[PDB]
Amino acid sequence: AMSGPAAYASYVVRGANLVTAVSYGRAMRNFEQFMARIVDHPNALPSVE
Amino acid sequence: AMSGPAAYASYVVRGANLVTAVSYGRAMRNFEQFMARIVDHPNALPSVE
Repeated sequence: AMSGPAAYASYVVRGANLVTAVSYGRAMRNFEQFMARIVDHPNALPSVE
Repeated sequence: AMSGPAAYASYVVRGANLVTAVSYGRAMRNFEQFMARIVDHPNALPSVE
Protein backbone atom coordinates (compact mmCIF):
# COMPACT_ATOMS: atom_id res chain seq x y z
CA ALA A 1 0.00 0.00 0.00
CA MET A 2 1.44 3.38 -1.01
CA SER A 3 0.33 6.99 -0.73
CA GLY A 4 -0.36 9.32 -3.62
CA PRO A 5 -2.40 12.29 -4.83
CA ALA A 6 -6.14 11.91 -5.24
CA ALA A 7 -6.52 14.25 -8.22
CA TYR A 8 -4.51 15.90 -10.97
CA ALA A 9 -2.73 19.22 -10.70
CA SER A 10 -4.63 22.10 -12.24
CA TYR A 11 -3.19 24.68 -14.58
CA VAL A 12 -5.49 27.55 -15.55
CA VAL A 13 -4.44 30.47 -17.75
CA ARG A 14 -6.37 32.92 -15.56
CA GLY A 15 -4.86 36.23 -14.55
CA ALA A 16 -1.87 37.93 -16.10
CA ASN A 17 -1.13 34.82 -18.17
CA LEU A 18 -4.23 35.61 -20.21
CA VAL A 19 -3.07 39.07 -21.27
CA THR A 20 0.19 37.83 -22.77
CA ALA A 21 -1.64 34.84 -24.28
CA VAL A 22 -4.02 37.11 -26.18
CA SER A 23 -1.68 40.03 -26.96
CA TYR A 24 1.37 37.94 -27.80
CA GLY A 25 1.48 34.38 -29.01
CA ARG A 26 2.96 32.99 -25.79
CA ALA A 27 2.07 32.13 -22.21
CA MET A 28 4.07 31.27 -19.11
CA ARG A 29 3.54 28.53 -16.61
CA ASN A 30 3.14 30.08 -13.12
CA PHE A 31 3.67 33.72 -14.15
CA GLU A 32 3.31 34.96 -10.56
CA GLN A 33 6.16 32.87 -9.14
CA PHE A 34 8.18 33.68 -12.26
CA MET A 35 7.65 37.42 -11.65
CA ALA A 36 8.68 37.30 -7.98
CA ARG A 37 12.09 35.96 -9.02
CA ILE A 38 12.88 38.74 -11.50
CA VAL A 39 11.44 42.02 -10.33
CA ASP A 40 10.31 41.46 -6.73
CA HIS A 41 13.69 40.11 -5.57
CA PRO A 42 16.54 40.20 -8.12
CA ASN A 43 20.20 39.06 -7.96
CA ALA A 44 19.55 35.99 -5.83
CA LEU A 45 21.60 32.93 -6.73
CA PRO A 46 19.60 29.70 -7.14
CA SER A 47 19.72 27.41 -4.11
CA VAL A 48 17.86 24.10 -3.94
CA GLU A 49 16.83 24.47 -0.29
CA ALA B 1 1.77 83.57 -24.53
CA MET B 2 0.80 79.91 -24.44
CA SER B 3 0.44 77.27 -21.74
CA GLY B 4 1.84 73.77 -22.20
CA PRO B 5 3.48 71.05 -20.13
CA ALA B 6 6.74 71.54 -18.28
CA ALA B 7 8.17 68.00 -18.38
CA TYR B 8 8.22 64.92 -20.55
CA ALA B 9 5.81 62.09 -19.97
CA SER B 10 7.62 59.17 -18.35
CA TYR B 11 7.24 55.64 -19.64
CA VAL B 12 9.24 53.03 -17.76
CA VAL B 13 9.06 49.24 -18.02
CA ARG B 14 7.85 48.24 -14.56
CA GLY B 15 7.34 44.81 -13.01
CA ALA B 16 4.61 43.47 -15.26
CA ASN B 17 6.16 44.59 -18.55
CA LEU B 18 9.63 43.67 -17.32
CA VAL B 19 8.84 39.95 -17.19
CA THR B 20 7.61 39.90 -20.78
CA ALA B 21 10.53 42.10 -21.88
CA VAL B 22 13.11 39.72 -20.42
CA SER B 23 11.40 36.40 -21.13
CA TYR B 24 9.50 36.91 -24.38
CA GLY B 25 11.48 39.78 -25.86
CA ARG B 26 8.30 41.81 -26.40
CA ALA B 27 7.05 44.59 -24.16
CA MET B 28 4.04 46.88 -24.25
CA ARG B 29 3.05 50.44 -23.43
CA ASN B 30 0.76 50.53 -20.37
CA PHE B 31 0.24 46.87 -19.49
CA GLU B 32 -2.29 47.79 -16.78
CA GLN B 33 -4.78 49.18 -19.31
CA PHE B 34 -4.43 46.09 -21.50
CA MET B 35 -5.07 44.00 -18.40
CA ALA B 36 -8.02 46.08 -17.20
CA ARG B 37 -9.94 45.55 -20.46
CA ILE B 38 -9.16 41.96 -21.47
CA VAL B 39 -9.79 40.20 -18.14
CA ASP B 40 -11.63 42.82 -16.06
CA HIS B 41 -14.24 44.11 -18.54
CA PRO B 42 -14.13 41.78 -21.56
CA ASN B 43 -17.49 42.81 -23.07
CA ALA B 44 -17.06 46.59 -22.89
CA LEU B 45 -17.47 48.11 -26.34
CA PRO B 46 -14.95 50.83 -27.27
CA SER B 47 -16.50 54.22 -26.54
CA VAL B 48 -14.80 57.60 -26.86
CA GLU B 49 -15.33 59.14 -23.42
